[PDB]
Amino acid sequence: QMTQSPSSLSASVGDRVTITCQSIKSVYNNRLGWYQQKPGKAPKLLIYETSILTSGVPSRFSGSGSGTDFTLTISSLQPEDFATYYCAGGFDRSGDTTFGQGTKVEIKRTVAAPSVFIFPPSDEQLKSGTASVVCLLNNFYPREAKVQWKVDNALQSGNSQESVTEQDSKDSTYSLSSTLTLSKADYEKHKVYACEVTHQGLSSPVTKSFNRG
Amino acid sequence: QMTQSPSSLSASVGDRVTITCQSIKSVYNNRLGWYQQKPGKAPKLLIYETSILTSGVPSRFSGSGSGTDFTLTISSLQPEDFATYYCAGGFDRSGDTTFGQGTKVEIKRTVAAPSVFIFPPSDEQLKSGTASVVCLLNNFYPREAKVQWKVDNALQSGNSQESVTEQDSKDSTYSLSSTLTLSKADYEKHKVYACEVTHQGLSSPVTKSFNRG
Amino acid sequence: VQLVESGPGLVKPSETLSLTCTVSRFSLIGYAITWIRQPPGKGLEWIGGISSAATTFYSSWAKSRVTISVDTSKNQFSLKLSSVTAADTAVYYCARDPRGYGAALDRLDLWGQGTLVTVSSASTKGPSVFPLAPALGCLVKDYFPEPVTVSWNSGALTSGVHTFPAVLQSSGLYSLSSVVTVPSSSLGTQTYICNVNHKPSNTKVDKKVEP
Amino acid sequence: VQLVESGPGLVKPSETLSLTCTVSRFSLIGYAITWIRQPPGKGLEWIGGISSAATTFYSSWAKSRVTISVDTSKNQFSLKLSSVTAADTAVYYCARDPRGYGAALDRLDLWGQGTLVTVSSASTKGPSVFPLAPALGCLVKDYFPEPVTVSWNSGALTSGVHTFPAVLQSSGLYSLSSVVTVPSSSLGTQTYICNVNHKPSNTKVDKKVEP
Amino acid sequence: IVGGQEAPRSKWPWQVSLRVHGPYWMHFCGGSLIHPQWVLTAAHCVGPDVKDLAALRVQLREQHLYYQDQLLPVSRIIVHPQFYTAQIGADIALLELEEPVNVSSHVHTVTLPPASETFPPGMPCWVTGWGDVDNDERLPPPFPLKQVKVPIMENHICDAKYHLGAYTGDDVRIVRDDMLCAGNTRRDSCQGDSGGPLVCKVNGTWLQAGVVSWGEGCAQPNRPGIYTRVTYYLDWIHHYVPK
Amino acid sequence: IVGGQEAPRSKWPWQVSLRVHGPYWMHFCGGSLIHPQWVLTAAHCVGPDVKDLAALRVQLREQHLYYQDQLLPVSRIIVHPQFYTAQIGADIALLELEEPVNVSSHVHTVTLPPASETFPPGMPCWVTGWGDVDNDERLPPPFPLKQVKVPIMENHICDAKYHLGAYTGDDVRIVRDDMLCAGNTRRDSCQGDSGGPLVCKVNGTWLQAGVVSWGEGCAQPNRPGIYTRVTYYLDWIHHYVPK
Amino acid sequence: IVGGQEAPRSKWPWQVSLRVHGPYWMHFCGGSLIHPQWVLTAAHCVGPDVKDLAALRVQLREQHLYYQDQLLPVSRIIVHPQFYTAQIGADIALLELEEPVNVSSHVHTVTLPPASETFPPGMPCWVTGWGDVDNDERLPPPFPLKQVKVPIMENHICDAKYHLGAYTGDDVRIVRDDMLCAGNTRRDSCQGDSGGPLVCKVNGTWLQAGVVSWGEGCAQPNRPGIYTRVTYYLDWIHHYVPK
Amino acid sequence: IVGGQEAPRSKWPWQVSLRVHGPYWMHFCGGSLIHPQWVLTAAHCVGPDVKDLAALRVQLREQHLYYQDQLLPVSRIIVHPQFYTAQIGADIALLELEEPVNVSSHVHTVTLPPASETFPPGMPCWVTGWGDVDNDERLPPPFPLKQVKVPIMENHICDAKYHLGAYTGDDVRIVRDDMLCAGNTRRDSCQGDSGGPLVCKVNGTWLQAGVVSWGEGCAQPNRPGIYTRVTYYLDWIHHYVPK
Repeated sequence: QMTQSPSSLSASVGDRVTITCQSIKSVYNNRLGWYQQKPGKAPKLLIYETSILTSGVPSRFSGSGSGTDFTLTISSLQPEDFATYYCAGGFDRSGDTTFGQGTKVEIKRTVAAPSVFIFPPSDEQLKSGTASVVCLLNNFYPREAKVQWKVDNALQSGNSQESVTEQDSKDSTYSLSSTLTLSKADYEKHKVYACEVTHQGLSSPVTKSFNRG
Repeated sequence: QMTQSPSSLSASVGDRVTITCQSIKSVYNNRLGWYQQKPGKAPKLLIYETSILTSGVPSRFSGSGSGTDFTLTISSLQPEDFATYYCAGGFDRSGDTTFGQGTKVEIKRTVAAPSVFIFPPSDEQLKSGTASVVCLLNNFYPREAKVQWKVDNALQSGNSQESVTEQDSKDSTYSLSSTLTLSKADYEKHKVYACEVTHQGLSSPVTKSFNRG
Repeated sequence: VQLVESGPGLVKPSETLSLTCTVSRFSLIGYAITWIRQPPGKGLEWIGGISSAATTFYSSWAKSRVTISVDTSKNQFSLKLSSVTAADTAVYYCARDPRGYGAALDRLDLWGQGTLVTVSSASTKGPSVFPLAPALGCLVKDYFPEPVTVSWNSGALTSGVHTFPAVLQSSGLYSLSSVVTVPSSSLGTQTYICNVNHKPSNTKVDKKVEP
Repeated sequence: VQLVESGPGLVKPSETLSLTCTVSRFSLIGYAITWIRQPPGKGLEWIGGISSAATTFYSSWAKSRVTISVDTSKNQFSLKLSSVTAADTAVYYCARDPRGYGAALDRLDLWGQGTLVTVSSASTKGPSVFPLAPALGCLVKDYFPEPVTVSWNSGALTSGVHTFPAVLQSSGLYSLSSVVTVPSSSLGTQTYICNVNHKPSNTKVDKKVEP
Repeated sequence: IVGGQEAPRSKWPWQVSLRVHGPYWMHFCGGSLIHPQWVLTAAHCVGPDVKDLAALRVQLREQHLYYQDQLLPVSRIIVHPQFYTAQIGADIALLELEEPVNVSSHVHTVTLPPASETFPPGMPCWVTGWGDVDNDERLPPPFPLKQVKVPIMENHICDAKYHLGAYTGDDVRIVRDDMLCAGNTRRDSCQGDSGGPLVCKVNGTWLQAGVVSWGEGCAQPNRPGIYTRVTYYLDWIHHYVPK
Repeated sequence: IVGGQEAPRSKWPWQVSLRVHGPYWMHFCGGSLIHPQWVLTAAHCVGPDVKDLAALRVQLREQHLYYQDQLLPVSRIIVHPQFYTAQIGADIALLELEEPVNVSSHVHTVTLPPASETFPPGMPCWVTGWGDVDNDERLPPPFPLKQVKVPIMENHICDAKYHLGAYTGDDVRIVRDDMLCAGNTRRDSCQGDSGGPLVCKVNGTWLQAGVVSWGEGCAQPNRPGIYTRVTYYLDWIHHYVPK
Repeated sequence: IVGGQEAPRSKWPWQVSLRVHGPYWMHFCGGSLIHPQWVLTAAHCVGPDVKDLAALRVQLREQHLYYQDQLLPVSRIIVHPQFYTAQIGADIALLELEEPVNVSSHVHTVTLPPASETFPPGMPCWVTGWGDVDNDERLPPPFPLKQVKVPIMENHICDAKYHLGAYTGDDVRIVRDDMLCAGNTRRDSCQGDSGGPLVCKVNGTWLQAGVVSWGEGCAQPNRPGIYTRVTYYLDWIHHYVPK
Repeated sequence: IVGGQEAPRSKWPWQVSLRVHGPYWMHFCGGSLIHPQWVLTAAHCVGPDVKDLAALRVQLREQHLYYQDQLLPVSRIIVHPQFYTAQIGADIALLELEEPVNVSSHVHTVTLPPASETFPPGMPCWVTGWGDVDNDERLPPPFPLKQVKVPIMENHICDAKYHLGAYTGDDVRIVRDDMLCAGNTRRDSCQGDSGGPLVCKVNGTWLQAGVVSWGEGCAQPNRPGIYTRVTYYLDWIHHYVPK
């Protein structure tokens, strides 16, 4: 068994971070390594045998440990470096070897105002008999938000789901997708449709709406 | 002698551009080539012997010509591709060989509002007896602008110079530096200082000012 | 030189999953292979491995259910897991240890891309698709299992594209949206084609977007 | 493997400019060298060259004033221009033709970085420097000749830096500004050091910026 | 191996080949399995500089190289601390295998001699390996394990032999007391047999007297091969390989 | 063989290796057993100058070179009278074995195509051999028989391909009508596969379309391998091999 | 050059060496300066595939390679359109130098023979070059220009000679009419002399009869060297080199 | 010599090349003329086994190898009695020339340092030779004498450097007190410079501090070249070379 700490952190560009990894008993002959996992991708090996830097890795990364406790340190974070990180080690040959839980690293940066768009249910949905209006936030920060949905100005609650992109690696801002579930029988009833973001990056609500259909 | 045409152009990202190069007489055995010059840097060779693509060049570039007239074509412009371009060719061995005048290529993009800053004359200028207030525009587009300078709200004209950075290669926007010439004897007279950008990317003037000194 | 996984991606409870891992471009001789698991959102997890000496090793929990095997005649490594259950639904990876230890995790230098394996009572069902009308977008709906993929204009539009995590609708089917942000001047000038395919239902569909 | 130019960078009218070009890392044997000129803002211009066979060639206009020469004992090529005038003020480049033609321009594959040469009656004078107080910046003034250089915190701050074209003050001396854009949270956390040097007056200066 | 036959299939079970990564797992040095988890070999095959264990594998007693390469992985390397070059001394090393091997009908460990053994001349001793057969003649592509019976020569007699035709003063001991000499102008190790075992059949029992260390070429006149005298290092080996 | 796998043991029974005397019976050229007493191969492997038959032996379809050798002796060599260099043409030869071989579970003859066959492009054809894998990369020591599936390219298209990047006028036919082109930048014969058979699976039956003759290197762009078009020489072969 | 002396410094002024880029401007092929701006040489040195002129330089008659290099650049290559391989024919090429050379006390052009010349056997002819001296023996590091006087052999006699010890039917002409034979088991060109001139002293005037083209090794019995018969190609050369 | 320039013609007059018989008098080792009749060089170039003096010649300071050879004959070889291998020590030797040489405008002896010299780090020292330029890169055929300025590193600092990345215990001295370390990852001797002099410009006077002895390759990280510390052996040299 292993414990990795902290379970998550956030830090700015340029900042210097360190990660800890501990065990109830010593590793074997230095057999410990560190992996970086980008979202949606296979993990990448960064460090092996406690401290050997892998080729094709910037010397931002470093690590060391006294057989029982170990550190991974990043000298100066970059927008590239958004990832989960894991220590892994071997306590034996054939025996106990395992990963830790991993640490999720998030870039702290300035607020950024969401760019907002909205979409009606298009033709074939309107032909399908289902209705799903779509409302979109782009490049917002931080991950905090809420959407209000307003149709004929009547408040909508439940009946909706949201999906949040992971952190970007070129600007470090998010996109959020928000959508209603509705029937064709229940859409052509009501005729004015609106979505309205609430965000810490704004001084006020910002509505976007459509009522031509 | 050679003529290169057009002398300049501007085009958007993605757009497909072509450049012409002509001569009063034929080149020799295909001896013509094309160079890209980034600002402030040595030129880079792109094409030689009419059409051979240099290694380490993206296949955006292409060119061909019937011994007397020649074309360079870029399939789809990128923010990288801001540069001047020249054809060069040899009409002889030992004899006439020359460059053309070159073509200056500018990225057409959206407007962007200038981020604005201002600086007083700092201590050692105030100690030097000279005065130079500095006003700054960043990431503005297009290169059109004017600055108004206002000191004790009195209009300033002449007595100032401006310097414009070349086009960026990561966002394709400009920075502009604006500064007065003034004496210490003529500064500590007047006490309220302002600079005020005029820009097509704004609905209005935007003043920034300082009067603590 | 890289690994590729292969397998069904959908199975039913109490069945046995088979997975294969194939060394794309060089002989496996001398290399160990390990099988790694990732339940959704949870951290990684080790199943087992086989040494260069063909000695198999298995996690504590895996021994009762897992078999690992190799076939040099095919340049392949093979995993079988019997009596799968929903809790076994995960991404699976095969990865190489260059030292050839059959049971070590400190130096997994080279990884396959991994695959979703979904444990479900349901059938397959190919997606429906809809445009999102002018930025532009495209929407894919009522699809199962999770690993759909999408790209724009035969994937030539690599840039400005965003795509979201799927969400499980109460209908038991996933849906997804894809979006492109661009100035409206482009609306007169480029095609904006939503190329989609779905291997688990052998399905490929397309729709151009318009206002 | 790359060229380096070297020379004074400042001379006075009717003097003769000497420039040298040095093949940094390999024997010159087999390669031609050409000398290229760029008056400010104007397009490029060819002076002449020397073939791998040591045959010299010169432009139409250069013949009356130019000499090109080579010294294998130093792995060097040398240019001299006599009776310079203000209109000769330019960046100069040496560049290599891999075919070794002494007088062709279609394949100049490898270039030196080039140098300013300024033709002036004035003396040198090192710069003055001032901070620009919180973004942050730094200003360099009353300096001559043009090719000053600047970088931030020993040049470790590669990023967010802008620097401007110089302008000729009526005082006959150039001035320049350098600027860095950053969130104010950094004001408590990093040094912001304006490292400057000026080779033509052997001058190096520094100033940290503060509000 | 200069001279000698192909080895009978059964006869030498402890012989180990060391393989290095490359275009293929090329054999480069010999060794002997002295314990189910430990291989003994010559230091100059793997030291003095540190080698990445990734590049190393061990292969057991196949009959022919490469026909059956069930390559074992190596877990640790140990070199005698005082090694640096074979002509100095201490050319001895241990490899710890990752996985212990079943002792089996075709795989059994050699026995290390007790420390009081001297191996006087005339004993019946053999050396076995896959190294070159003459001086540039690579072993032919069937790659059979060759063997040969050598004579043993006593050290001080051997030291005189090396001084013939050399400028070195005879005051300067060339063959140190931790070394041993064997072989003949007809019969020797050669390149690539380095690290192979030297064995002698005392009381019908095979004892590994030594390890192929170094020599001034193969089969050259008045140039016996030099072997590391294993008995000199027992106290060091049993610091790592319990019995 | 560039690309392709190891060959499944059963799959290619007619493949023959030619061995030359030396430090060992080194493989140097391929061939195919077309009749219980005749081997077909490329002329440039054994001509144009006369070779002493003492220096030549034939090896049948082993799986790995050398591990199982049983070298057959060669009774006579026949080279097409008009051969002189592969680029000219007629790069084809026959060897008459001293002893006929029993047709057997692992040894069966390939079938020669009937003369009216043309082998249009797209047919499923393979080439098999032990030659180098790239451009200087000797086949690794386990020496497995490799195989690869190639495309067939039509002659006049192939002739244009060879003219790219060459000074030769396109009036000058390079690929003569008795030749055939195959392969790809991913997939080709290489050095030491010369004389190997080219086979195509018409109606489930393996026909030997051609013989590995020559090419401007291995896998090079716009350089298909050139093969001797066997159908061009049937009248000559049946002058020696009765059926 | 097999046999023969070093060349007296004055004696051979038109000799040219071709240099290829690499770790140094390595000599690889000979040539002869036939006009102040044109070099004549063997096609197989530079074709049939197109070479980047960047990789090529010409060196005039130094005494010793590399001690005095003043590498001239090459402006254009021309290969006879019908070349493809030396054994076919047309192994002839022209290089146009970028800069014309001053004819000078140590540099003068060779003279091409008039078309009615046949060069019957027995004429006094020499060949000159820096190629190997035997069969793998690189020219020693002082790299002197060697020369040798050869005999000339008449074609049909030469064609018979090549047929000895070969399978090729004697109906098949090996030595084509545009070729010429010379040399002896004591005296021949060798590797790296290719493209060198063959000259004969008719009426005290040196005529270049031929160009070193190809042969089955150096100095081998019944294997004269084959030379391109320059008189066969005059109409083609004067299409490019005015006089 | 890794890095550094060609040597200006005048600058290094005492440099000597040793030539061995073969296909030509090949250069194989360097040396320095310390007295009009004695050459100093590294022992491992000529020992430890006795060489027939027939096979050896000395060449004085030419600018380029071979273009000007006037091979002097060697009358006697002397090797330090305690030499055997460079890593042990005493890698030093003397050659007595048959004929004394006139001291001359281009030929003058180097000066040996007085015994109290230590050569602390930072002194301006150079090494000169014709050895390879990288790791397999033979010196190019114009064979100019190359030179380079090296740093000097103090012994115990150097000994630590060698222990990095090696198994040897740091108790075991690798660099013995009669040795000296110099060079850099940019700047070192290499193969074939062995026996060349190391010189330092104390008080404007060139003193030969050392002799190129051995190293773990050329320019490798943390591997300075090792040089024989000449001051350690003065009492031995003046037993043979009177002044």
